[PDB]
Amino acid sequence: MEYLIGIQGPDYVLVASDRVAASNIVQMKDDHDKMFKMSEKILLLCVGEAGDTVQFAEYIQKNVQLYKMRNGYELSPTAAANFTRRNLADCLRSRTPYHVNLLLAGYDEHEGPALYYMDYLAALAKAPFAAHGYGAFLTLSILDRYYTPTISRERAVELLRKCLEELQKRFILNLPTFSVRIIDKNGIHDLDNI
Amino acid sequence: RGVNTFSPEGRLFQVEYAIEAIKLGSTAIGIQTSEGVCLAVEKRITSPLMEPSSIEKIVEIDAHIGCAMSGLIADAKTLIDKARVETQNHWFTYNETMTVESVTQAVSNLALQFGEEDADPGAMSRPFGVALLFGGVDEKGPQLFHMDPSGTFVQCDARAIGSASEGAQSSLQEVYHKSMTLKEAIKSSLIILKQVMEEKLNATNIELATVQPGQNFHMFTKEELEEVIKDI
Amino acid sequence: TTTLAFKFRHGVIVAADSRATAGAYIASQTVKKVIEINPYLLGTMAGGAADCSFWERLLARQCRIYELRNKERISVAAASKLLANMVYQYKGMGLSMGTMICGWDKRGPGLYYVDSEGNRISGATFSVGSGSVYAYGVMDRGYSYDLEVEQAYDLARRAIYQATYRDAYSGGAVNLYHVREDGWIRVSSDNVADL
Amino acid sequence: INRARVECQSHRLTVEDPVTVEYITRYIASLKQRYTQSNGRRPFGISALIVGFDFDGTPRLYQTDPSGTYHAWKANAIGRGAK
Amino acid sequence: MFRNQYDNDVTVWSPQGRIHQIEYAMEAVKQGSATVGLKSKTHAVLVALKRAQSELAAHQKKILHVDNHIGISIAGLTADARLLCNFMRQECLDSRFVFDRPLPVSRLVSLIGSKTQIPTQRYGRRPYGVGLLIAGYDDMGPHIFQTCPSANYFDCRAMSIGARSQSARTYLERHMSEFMECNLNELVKHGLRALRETLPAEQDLTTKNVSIGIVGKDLEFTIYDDDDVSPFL
Amino acid sequence: QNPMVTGTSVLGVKFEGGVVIAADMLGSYGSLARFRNISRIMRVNNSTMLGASGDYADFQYLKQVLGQMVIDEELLGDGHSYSPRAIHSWLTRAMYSRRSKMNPLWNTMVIGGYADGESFLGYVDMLGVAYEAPSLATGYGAYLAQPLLREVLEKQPVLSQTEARDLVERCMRVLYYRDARSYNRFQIATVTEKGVEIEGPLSTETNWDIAHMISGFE
Amino acid sequence: RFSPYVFNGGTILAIAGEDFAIVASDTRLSEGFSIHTRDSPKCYKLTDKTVIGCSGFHGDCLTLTKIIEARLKMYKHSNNKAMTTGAIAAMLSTILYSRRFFPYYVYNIIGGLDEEGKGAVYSFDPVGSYQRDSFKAGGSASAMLQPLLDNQVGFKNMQNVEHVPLSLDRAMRLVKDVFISAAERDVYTGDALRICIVTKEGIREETVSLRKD
Amino acid sequence: MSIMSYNGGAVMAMKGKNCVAIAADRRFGIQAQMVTTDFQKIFPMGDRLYIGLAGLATDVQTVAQRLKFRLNLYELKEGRQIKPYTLMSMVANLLYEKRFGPYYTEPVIAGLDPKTFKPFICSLDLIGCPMVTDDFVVSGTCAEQMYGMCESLWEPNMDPDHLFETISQAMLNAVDRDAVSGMGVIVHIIEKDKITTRTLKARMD
Amino acid sequence: WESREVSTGTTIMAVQFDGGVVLGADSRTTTGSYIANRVTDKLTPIHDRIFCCRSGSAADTQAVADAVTYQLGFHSIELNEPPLVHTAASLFKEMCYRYREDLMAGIIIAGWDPQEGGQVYSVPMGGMMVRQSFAIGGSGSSYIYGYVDATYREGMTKEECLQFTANALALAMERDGSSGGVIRLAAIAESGVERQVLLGDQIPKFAVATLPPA
Repeated sequence: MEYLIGIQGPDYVLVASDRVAASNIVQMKDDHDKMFKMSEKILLLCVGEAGDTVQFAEYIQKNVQLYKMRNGYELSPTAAANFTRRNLADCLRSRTPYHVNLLLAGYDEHEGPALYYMDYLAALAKAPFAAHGYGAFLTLSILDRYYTPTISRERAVELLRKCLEELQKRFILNLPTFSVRIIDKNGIHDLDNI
Repeated sequence: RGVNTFSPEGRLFQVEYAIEAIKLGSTAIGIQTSEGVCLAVEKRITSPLMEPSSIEKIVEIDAHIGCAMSGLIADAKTLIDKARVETQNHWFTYNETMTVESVTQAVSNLALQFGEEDADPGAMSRPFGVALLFGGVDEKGPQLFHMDPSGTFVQCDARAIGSASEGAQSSLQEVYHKSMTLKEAIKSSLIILKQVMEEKLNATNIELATVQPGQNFHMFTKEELEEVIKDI
Repeated sequence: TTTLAFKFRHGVIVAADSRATAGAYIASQTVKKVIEINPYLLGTMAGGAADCSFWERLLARQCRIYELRNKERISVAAASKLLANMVYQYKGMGLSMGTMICGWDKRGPGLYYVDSEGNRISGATFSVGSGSVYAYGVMDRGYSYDLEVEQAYDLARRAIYQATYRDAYSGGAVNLYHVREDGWIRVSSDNVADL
Repeated sequence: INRARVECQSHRLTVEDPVTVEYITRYIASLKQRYTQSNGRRPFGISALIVGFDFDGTPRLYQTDPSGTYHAWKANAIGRGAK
Repeated sequence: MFRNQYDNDVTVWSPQGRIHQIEYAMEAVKQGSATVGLKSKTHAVLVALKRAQSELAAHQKKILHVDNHIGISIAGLTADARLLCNFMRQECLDSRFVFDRPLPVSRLVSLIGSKTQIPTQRYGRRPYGVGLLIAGYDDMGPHIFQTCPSANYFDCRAMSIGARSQSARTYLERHMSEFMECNLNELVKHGLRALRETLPAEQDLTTKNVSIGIVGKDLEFTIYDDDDVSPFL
Repeated sequence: QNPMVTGTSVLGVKFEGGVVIAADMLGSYGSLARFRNISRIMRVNNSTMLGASGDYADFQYLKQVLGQMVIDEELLGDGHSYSPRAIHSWLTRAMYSRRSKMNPLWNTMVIGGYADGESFLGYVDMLGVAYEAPSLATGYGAYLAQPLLREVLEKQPVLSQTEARDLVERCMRVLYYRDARSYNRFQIATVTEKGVEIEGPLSTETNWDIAHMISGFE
Repeated sequence: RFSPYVFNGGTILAIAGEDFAIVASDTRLSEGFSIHTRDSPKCYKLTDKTVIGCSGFHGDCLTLTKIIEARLKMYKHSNNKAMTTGAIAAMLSTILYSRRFFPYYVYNIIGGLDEEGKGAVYSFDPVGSYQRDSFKAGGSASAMLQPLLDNQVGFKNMQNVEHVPLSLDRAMRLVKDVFISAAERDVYTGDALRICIVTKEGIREETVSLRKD
Repeated sequence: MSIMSYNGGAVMAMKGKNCVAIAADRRFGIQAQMVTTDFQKIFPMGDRLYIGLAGLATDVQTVAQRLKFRLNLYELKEGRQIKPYTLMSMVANLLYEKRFGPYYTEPVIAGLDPKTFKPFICSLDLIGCPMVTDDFVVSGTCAEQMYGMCESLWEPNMDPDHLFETISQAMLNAVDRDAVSGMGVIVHIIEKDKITTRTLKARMD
Repeated sequence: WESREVSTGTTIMAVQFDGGVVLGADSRTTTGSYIANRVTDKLTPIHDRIFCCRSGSAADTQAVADAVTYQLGFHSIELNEPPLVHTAASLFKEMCYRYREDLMAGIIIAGWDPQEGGQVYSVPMGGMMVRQSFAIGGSGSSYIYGYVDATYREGMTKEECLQFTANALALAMERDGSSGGVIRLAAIAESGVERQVLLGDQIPKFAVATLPPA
C-alpha cells in the first residue's frame, strides 16, 4: 500500500520503498517506485496521495538544481530538509491538499549521512531508523532488537532480509515484498529482492 | 514631438517610413497562376563561414496557407506566432478549414495597437515593418494577397515586393498571363530573380515553394532546385 | 465498457467496444470511444464522454503547435506529462477522465495509464473497464512478447466476448487497432455476436 | 543567464530531456525584439555567442545579436578589431 | 509657425480658437475614394467607386454590409473602419437579443458619436479620418446620414464624399427636384453621371470600378458587383 | 428572495375593444392585514398597464427602473419605440439574470396593453416563463378561478358575445367567498385601444342563494 | 431555498431520410400534475434547412436559440461564409461544457440537410457530448416509444426478417401513428402535433390534432 | 485529540530569589506512536531570556523563526538591547494575527534581566491576551492538575538548590500525567552570573 | 439583526390631526422577564420637524438613524427646506432593502411641514413606503385592533388624541409583553414640537378610539 522503512548504518543508508505498476484492486504488475532521486547526494522517498506526490516532488527537484548551478555550490541535505518542510508547512493551511509523508535520505560529504522523516502534520525529524506505513508495525521491533548503534555494513543486509521473511510470515497486504535502495557517497545502488 | 500624432498632412508618419525599411531588404516574388501559387524568394548569403542552411524567410503558416515575409525580420517572427495559433484555434472550435483571407484580416487587427494614445490600445509604440504575401488554396481556388504594412490587404495574382520592386513589377507584367503553365511559370520567376542578383546563382541563397492541390504545401528541396537551374 | 491494450513483438493492439444508448438492450454501435489524438497516437475514453472529448482535443492542438514551431514529432512520454498537469488543475472540481495514451514512437512502444487523480504511470499491459478484471484473465494466459499479429487480434477479441456476459454496457461490437510506425492500421470492427 | 537557467529547467520537467541549443536562443532573442516593439522598455543591446552540444557530437555555434535575430556559423569572431 | 505645437496638443485652442486637428481630418476625407448618396425617401441608392492600386490587382470594397437593413460606404483608410464596424454590429446584436427591435439608425448614429467625441475632449486619440455615408431603411423610411470623424452628424437627402464633392453636389441640387418619391432606374442614371463629376473626368466610365448598392421599401442590403451593374445600365 | 409583505390574485383577460384586469387591494403579512386598500396598478406609458403580484417591496423597486425608461432620450423613451412585445422581453431578461445569480425576486407579473391593432397580454413569472395567452390569473386564482374563466376563453365565438367585465366580476366573488386570506375590496382597470380607465374601490356583491350557502367573513 | 431545477419538457421525434428529415413534436407542455400551457412546440426552424429542438426547460430553450442566431450573423459579417451542421454541432457543446457549472440544463438536438444530399442529425447530452444518429426520439415519452420506433422505421435490429427503404409518405404515416398512440400513455403528450418537414425545396410545416381526456 | 494535542507536552517555570528556572518536557511521536524522546520546545534569544512555546510542534517551529526575524531586525534599528517586556509584546502582536487561523500556541516567557537585575516571567494565551505571571508559571494540556501542584508545592523564599528540588519533583509528577508518554525533560537554572542546564533521569518504557 | 431578538410587546402609533401629527410610543425594550433596557426614548429628532419611532433591535435602528441625518443635513444646507414625503421615505427604504435580511427596523416616520401638511409613513420589514391616514405599529397592535373597531370615534382634538393612545397602549402592555414604564408623546404643529410625558400610573383609565378620521 504505502510503506517505507529506513536504516542508517554509519557507512550507508538502506531504504525500503514501495512498488506498483498495475495496481487498482488486482496485482498483475509491480515495478514502479514512488521515489525520485533528488540528486546524487540526496535521494527522496515519498508516500501519500498519488497525484500530489509527483506534483510536489518535481517542484522541489527543479528548484534545488537551480541553486546548485547559481551558487556553484551544493546545499547540505539538512539545509534541504528545512526548506522542503517550509514549503509543505504553507500548503497545509491553504485550499490545495499536499499532506504527504516524505523521507529525505541524505549523505553529507564531511559530516556523514543523515536520514529525515516528514509527516503530514509537517514535522521534520532525524532518526537513526524509523519507518512509516503498514510496513512499520512489523519491522520496528526487529530493528530495535537486532540493531545496536554503529553496527557493521554486513549486519544490515542480514537485518533487512529478516523483514521480508516476517512480512511473508505474519501475512499482510497482497503484493509481495519491497524494493530496496542503497544510498551511499558512491551514489545509489540497489539491494535485490526475492 | 508625439508619435501619437495624426500628422498635418493627415498621412501618419510611421507607415511611410516602413516602406523605406523594406526597400533595404531582399526581393520576394509571387506568381499565382490558374492552378497553383508559387512563391520564390532570395534568402541570400554573404560570407563563406555562414550557414544560410539555417536561414529561411518563407514559412508555411499551415498546410494550405503559406506566407513569405519581407522587411525587419525580427518583427515577422512575432507576427506569425499570433497568426498560427489563431488558425489552429478555429480547428478546435469547428474542426474546419479557414480562408486565406480570414487569416489575413485577423492579423491586420493586431497591426493597429501602436501608440499609447486613445486611438489604439497600447502594448506597442510602433507597427510591424513588414509586408507579407499571403497565399493559399481553398474552394475559391489558389489566391494571393498582398499584406500591406499599412495594415490593409489587397488581393493579387502577381506581385513582387523588395528593393528591386519597381523594376521587377514591370518585368513581371510581360511574362504574366491570365493562363500560363505552372511549370513554365517557375522558369519565368527564375529569370526575374536572376536579373536582380549580383551574387552567384546557386541553390544556397534562393528558395522556391509552391502549393498545388494534389500534394499540399511543399517546400522545394536542393536537388529539385538544381534541376530548375538546368532548364533555363 | 471495457477497453484494453497490450504490447508485444511489434506494436500495440488497442481494443474497445461501443453501443447505442437508451439504457436497454441493442446491438448497433454508436460512435467511438477511442480518440484520435494525432495520426500517430491513440487515446482511450475511460472517463466521462465530454471530458475526454474536450480535453483530448485540446492536447491535440498543442501537438499541432509544437510540431510546427519546433519542427519535430512530439514524444508520447511528453504528451502524457502535458496531459497530467492539466488533469491536476481540473482536480478539486469533481469530474472524471481517464485514458490510456498508446503510442509507438522512436523511443519505443509506450502505453501510459492516466486517471482522474492526475496520476500517470507508464506500462506495457493495461485493461481498464468494469470488465477489465475478466479481460485480464484472458490477456494473462496469452501474454507473451513472442506472439504473432493474427493471434493477437484473436486474443483481444475473445477477451471482449467474455466481458459481454458480465456487463451489459459492454458488447455490441469490438473495434481493434494495430499501431505501426506509419500510423495506425485498423484490424477492423467485429460483431461480438458470432460464435 | 537567469532567464535561461529557469527555462532549461521548465523544459527539463516537460520534455524529460534537455533540448536543442537553438531553442534556448530563440527565447532570449524573443525578449529583445519584444522590448523594442513594446512601449516603455528597450533591449539591453548585448550580443553573445552560444555554443554547446546536445546528445549528438554535432557541435553547435549560434550567434545572438540585439537586432533580434539568430544564426548558425562555422566560425565566428565578434567584438573589437573584428576585421 | 507652431505647426508642431498644434500637433502636440490635442487640447489645442488658438487665438482664432481653431482646432487644427479637425482640419487635418477633413484633408484626410478628401484623400479617399468617390461616393455619392441619394435617396428618394422610399428608395435609396449609392453609387460607390472601388478602385485598384495597380494592373495585376482587383478592386477593394468600400461597401460594407453592416446589417440586413442598414449599411455604409467608407471613404478614407480601410484599417480604422474595421474597428468601428465591430462595435456597431455588436450594438445591433444586443438590440436584437434584449429588445428584439431593429432600433432607429438615427438613434444608433448619435450614440456612436459620443464615445468618440469624449476622447478628443482629452489626452490621446488621433482623428480617425474616415467619413461615411450611412444608409438604412427604418420605420419611418430610409434616412441618410453623413458621419464625419469630426463627429458631425447630419441627415441629408443626398450627399457626396471624395475630391470634387462639390461638383456632384451642384448637379444633385439641380436634379434634386426630379428625384421625387419614385423610379429606381432614374436614381442610378443620375448617380452614374454625378459620379463622373467627382472624378477628374479624363478617366472614362468602367464597369469594373463602379458598384451599385440599393435598399428600399421591400429591399434590404444587396450589392451589384462588377458586370452585374450592366443589366441596370 | 423571500416573502415579506405579499399580494395574491391578479386576474386578467383580453377582449375585442381591449384587455380587462382586476386585482384585490391587500398587503398581508402572513395573515395580518397590514395594509388594506393598497394599489397594484402601474400604468406603463398610458397605453400599457402592468398588474403585479408577489412581493410588494420588490414591486416598488421595479417601478423605478420602468420610470427611468421614458424620462430619457430626445423624444420620450417609451414614445416612438418600445412596444409592449419589447417591454415583455425586457422584463423577462431581468428575472433571468436574478435567477442566474440565484438571488431571485418573488413576483409574478402580467403585462397587459394594446399594441396598435392587436391586444397584448403577456405573462412573466418568478420562474421566468413567458407566454401570451388570452386568460391569466395569479395565485390562488391561478388554481381555482382560471378553469371558470377558461370555459368562456377557450371558446373564441363566445368571447365575441360580450365585454368581459361580467365574467371577471363574477369570478372574484366566488374567490372572496372560498378564501378569507383575501379582502372584500377590489379595483378593476380596463385598457381600451386608445385610452386607459380605472374603476376604483368596489366591494363584492351579495349573491342570492350563494349568500346563504357561503359568506366571506370568518 | 428556491429551486435551481424545474422540468417542462415535452416529447419530440426526429426522423432522418437521405434527402429529407422530419422533426415532429407535441404542443402540450406540462410539469407533473399541473399543466403549464396547452400549446407551443419546442421545435423551431433555425433556417436554411436546419431544424433544432431543445427539450428540458422553456427558460433555457428560448435563450440558447436567440443567442445562436447572432453567432451565425456575426460569422457571415466576418467574411462571407456560413456554419455547416457540424460547425453548429461543436458550437452548442462549448456552451454546455460552460453550463456544467450552471444547474439548469436541456437535451438538445439539431437536424438539417447536408450538401451530400442527405440528412444529418446530431444529438447532444446535457453535459456536452455528441453522437451520430439515424433516428432519435427525445423528451419524456421517448424511452417507451423508441425500441418500437427503431424497429418499425429501422429494421436494423437482430429481431426482424427484412428491410424496406424509407419513403417520405410512409415516414409521415408512421409519425402520426406513434403520436396518437403515445397520448394515452402519457400526460406530457397530447392536444396537437406540429410537424416540420424538411426537403430540398424549402421547409414545410404540417399540423394535425390529437386526443386529450 | 485537540489541535495542540497529538504530541502533548507541558512546560513549567518557577521563580526563586535571585534566580529563575524554566523546565520542560521533551518527546516527539506522531500521533500516539512515540518515535523519539527528544524535541525541544524551548529556545532562547540571548543568554538569559528564555522562551517556551506550547502549540502543535509544526506551529512552534514556524513561530520561533518568526520571532527571530522580528527581534533581530528590531534590535538592529534601535541599536541597543531588547527587554523581556519588549519580547512579551511582540509575541502578543504575533498572537493576534494567528487567531483567525488554526495556529494556536501558548508561550511562556521567563528570564532574569541582568541589565536591571529583576526576575521576569509571563504567560500568554492563545487568543492573544497577555497575563503577567508571578512566582509560578504553567503551560501544557495537563494545566489544571499542574496548577494544583504549583499552588501547593511553592514556598515564598527559594534558593537555586531548593528550587531545583521543587521543579524536579514537579516534572516527575508531570510525566505520569501523560497519555502520550512524553518521557525526557530538561531544566535550565538561571542566575545573573550562571546558567546550569540539566537533563533529568526519569521513567523509561 | 445582529445578536438580539425581541419577544415582547411593542405599541406605537402616530395619529394625524389638523395641526399635525401626534406620536406616542412605549418606553423600555425587553427580552424576557429580565429587563433588556430600562425606560428610554426612541422618539428621536433627526430634524426639528421630522421625528421617528424606532422599533425592533436597538443596534440596527440606532445605526440607521444617524445615517439618514448625515444625508439630510447635506441636502438641507444646499436645497433648503426638507419635506418628509418622498424625500425622508426613500433614504430609509434603500438601506432596509440593501441590508435586506440582516436588518430589523419597524419605523413610523411622522413629520409636519406647512408644505403639504403632516404625513405619516410606515416602514414595515419589507420597507414599503406607505402614506397613511394614521398608523398603529408594534406587536401589541393585535390587542388594540378590537378597541379601535369598537369605539368608532372621529374628530380630533389634541386632548381627545392624548386619551386615545393612552388606553390603547396601556392595555397592550397589560395582557402580555414585559414592556411598560412611561408612555411618551410629541404633538407636532406650527407652534413648534411639544413634548408630553405621562407616568405609568397616570396612563390607565382612558377610553376613546377613533377609526374613521373625519
